[PDB]
Amino acid sequence: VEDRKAIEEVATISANDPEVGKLIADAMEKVGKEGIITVEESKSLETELKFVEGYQFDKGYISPYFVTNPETMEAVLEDAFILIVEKKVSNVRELLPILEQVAQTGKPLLIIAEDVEGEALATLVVNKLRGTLSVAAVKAPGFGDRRKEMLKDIAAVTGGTVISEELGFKLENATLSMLGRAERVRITKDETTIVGGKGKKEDIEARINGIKKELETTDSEYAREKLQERLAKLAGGVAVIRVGAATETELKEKKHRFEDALNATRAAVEEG
Amino acid sequence: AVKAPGFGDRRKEMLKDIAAVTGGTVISEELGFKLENATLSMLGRAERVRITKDETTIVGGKGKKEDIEARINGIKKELETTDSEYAREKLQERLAKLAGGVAVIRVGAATETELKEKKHRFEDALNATRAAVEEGIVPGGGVTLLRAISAVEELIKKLEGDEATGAKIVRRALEEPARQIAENAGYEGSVIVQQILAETKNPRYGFNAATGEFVDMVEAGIVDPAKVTRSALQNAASIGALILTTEAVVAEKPE
Amino acid sequence: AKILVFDEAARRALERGVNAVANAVKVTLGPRGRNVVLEKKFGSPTITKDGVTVAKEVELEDHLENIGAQLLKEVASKTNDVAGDGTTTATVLAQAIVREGLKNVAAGANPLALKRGIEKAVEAAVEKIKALAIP
Amino acid sequence: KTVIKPLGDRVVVKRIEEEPKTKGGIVLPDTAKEKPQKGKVIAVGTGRVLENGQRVPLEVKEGDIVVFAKYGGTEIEIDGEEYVILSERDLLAVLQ
Amino acid sequence: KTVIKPLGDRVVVKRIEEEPKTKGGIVLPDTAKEKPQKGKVIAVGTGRVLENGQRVPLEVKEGDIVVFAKYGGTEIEIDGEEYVILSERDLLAVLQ
Ligand SMILES: Nc1ncnc2c1ncn2[C@@H]1O[C@H](COP(=O)(O)OP(=O)(O)O)[C@@H](O)[C@H]1O
Ligand SMILES: [Mg+2]
Repeated sequence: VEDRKAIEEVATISANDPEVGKLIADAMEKVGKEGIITVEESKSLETELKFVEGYQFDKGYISPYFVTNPETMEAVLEDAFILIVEKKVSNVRELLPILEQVAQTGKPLLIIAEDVEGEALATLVVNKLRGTLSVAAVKAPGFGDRRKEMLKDIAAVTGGTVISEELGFKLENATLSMLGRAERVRITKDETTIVGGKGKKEDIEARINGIKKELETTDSEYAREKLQERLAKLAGGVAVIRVGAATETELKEKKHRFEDALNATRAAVEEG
Repeated sequence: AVKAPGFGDRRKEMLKDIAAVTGGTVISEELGFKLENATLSMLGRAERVRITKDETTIVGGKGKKEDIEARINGIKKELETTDSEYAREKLQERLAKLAGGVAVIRVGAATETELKEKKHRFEDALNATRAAVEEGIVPGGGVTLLRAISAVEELIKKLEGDEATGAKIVRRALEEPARQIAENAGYEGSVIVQQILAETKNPRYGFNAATGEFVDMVEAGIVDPAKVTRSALQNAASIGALILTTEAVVAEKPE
Repeated sequence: AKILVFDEAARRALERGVNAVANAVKVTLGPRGRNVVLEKKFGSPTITKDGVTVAKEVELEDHLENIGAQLLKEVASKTNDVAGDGTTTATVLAQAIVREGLKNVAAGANPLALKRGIEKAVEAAVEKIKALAIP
Repeated sequence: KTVIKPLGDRVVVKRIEEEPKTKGGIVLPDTAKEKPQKGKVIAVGTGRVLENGQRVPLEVKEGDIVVFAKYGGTEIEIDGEEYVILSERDLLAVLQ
Repeated sequence: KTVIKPLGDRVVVKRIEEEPKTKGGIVLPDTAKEKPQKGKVIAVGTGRVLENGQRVPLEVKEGDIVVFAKYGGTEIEIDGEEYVILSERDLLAVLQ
């Protein structure tokens, strides 16, 4: 297989639909053969192909005050720093040091901790408001040991350090050097998009390469999709087809055809 | 003294609503405020306040106009992401309260059984209204779908084989609604449908199954939310076409 | 698990139920009315002259006929709720309306219109009740 | 108007609220900042009667800035104003 | 600009963080290493008023490296800096 056409064909056939073979080709093209395509359940009667930026996760700001945009109710943060605590954060003292180190650096701050409650939060809010420092506190990525594993992912990609007993760190003892950075950070009411991570090639090319190696030994439909969902975020080139239909029954099948079309494409690239 | 409005994180968000409406400030224990350190500067102000054994009304809130709007467009730019219809009804009464516009029809009836249906009719009426505002209004009594026929007709002229047959299927189907309406009224489905499809000067021409007279459906006030019509047909044709592709069925062997 | 009954088949069934209950009840109506004996699970039975009490004990074996028995029971109780008396009278009036009406439906009458007329008729009737009320 | 008269070594300090901001300019929430460990003495008292009856004067002058372990020492208000009755032990140092 | 004035034999030490590594080169995690028991005195105070009016000067000069039982002695910050107000008892030795 060596081009957009060859792929559009394979997919059009496997799905027995030109349209489906088109989107699969479009996406596949603008994400490279090593890319990642995903099939989701749109809400409109129409199916849509959409691309994603960087590492994102369905978790947004713990409080609106963090907004950077009024109308959008979002929070963009150019070249922000990224703190990454594994445990909860409600005790202010532990924070203050980094909060200053950064406040003085006059750069946006994204705090990704298991949670941010009490005066710890209050300080962030208040200071955000009084133009002291531009922050945004986003709850833990996942849930359970799963997030503890994703925090190392968010780490890897951004180039920071998991503030947990493992890595051997302690909140107060933070640094403007122990965390990650980006190029932007969009945070809506319920979703975060850490655009342009700084983390390094090797650290991710092994954080994602280790999630794949364990995946080959997971036959659980649940654990199967969870490790492929992680292996997703950990990439920029991410396409997403949101399949639409008038009825559940029709949708479930339409959706299925796309999935078959992909499997075909994959196999096509592999053996020809 | 009166207990906060809602529960969970909604009475918290509502307190803010109340704030922006009165202009005061929320003594948010997680924003970093102490009740002791409160000031008249951070108090809500209003023209009047009524408190009944179980109700609280805040009249003439002195709130800042931008605060209310920003409090409002926050619910709006958020509803466009809410699914569970129940959550969309919660994030609605807020935006209603905030827009000082909440109407309430209290349906009465002599019996539970009658009431339960009477009540239901209202609810349907509303859903209709809502849809009417969204996508528009079209002539009722199935008339609008009958007018769709000529379109399918034109399409057929451009179609061949079984595909054209397919189109024809829709063509016929389109008459069902009109027919059944008339039929249940005590009239001849085919007959009425013919007279309607006959006068092709004004598409608003239809049968008033209630009076038994052909009229201008729109002028007669017999209209339907274009949204429902489009939906009904798209849904019908979605499952319908699927069935025609059945060639096998795997069911449970009878008990 | 379901059964779909239409037209007269359906109405007759319902009507049977309605009458089943109504006729057990009407036996009490008025000063010369007599008592119904309701069997109780353990003790001696209940010997009443009360409409709703009897009506509530009636349960028919046939699904459709039972549905009718229920609808009539509702007439009885809702009346007991709103006034505490006159349950028998409401039952009778219901039976009457159901037969004379079901007849007209069989004759081809539009039930919707029949309803409107019944409603209007009742209004006029109620108004006259008030009109004759003495404090 | 009334005057406070501490006893055996007890001083009477009037706490000082910390600045609204910090050294970084970080406006702290009224939930984050705790009770100050500072205050000015408004009334020193008789010195402490040692074991040989010798009243050693309080090393603190009536009006200095004092540093004490904020946790100890009784607190009271008088004519619309609250102060803290600390002992010498509680007094850790003075700010010059 | 503010200066600390310790009292009854109280000194004012400024902790010293232990090296990043150990005598072997093992970089310890900042969760393993505890609060230093070391620091330099930045302000000695009046000695301790003995039983017969005699104020014994503190055996520590204003600027020595002291070894103390890290657990005791109040701690406070001033103008962006935290120190420890220890007594003479808490002072165990001095490093020369
Ligand atoms: N002596 C009487 N002569 C005529 N009607 C009577 C007499 N006594 C009672 N009634 C009437 O009998 C009717 C209903 O009686 P009752 O058995 O108590 O039924 P219900 O449960 O409907 O109240 C009423 O219309 C009442 O006025
Ligand atoms: Mg196939």
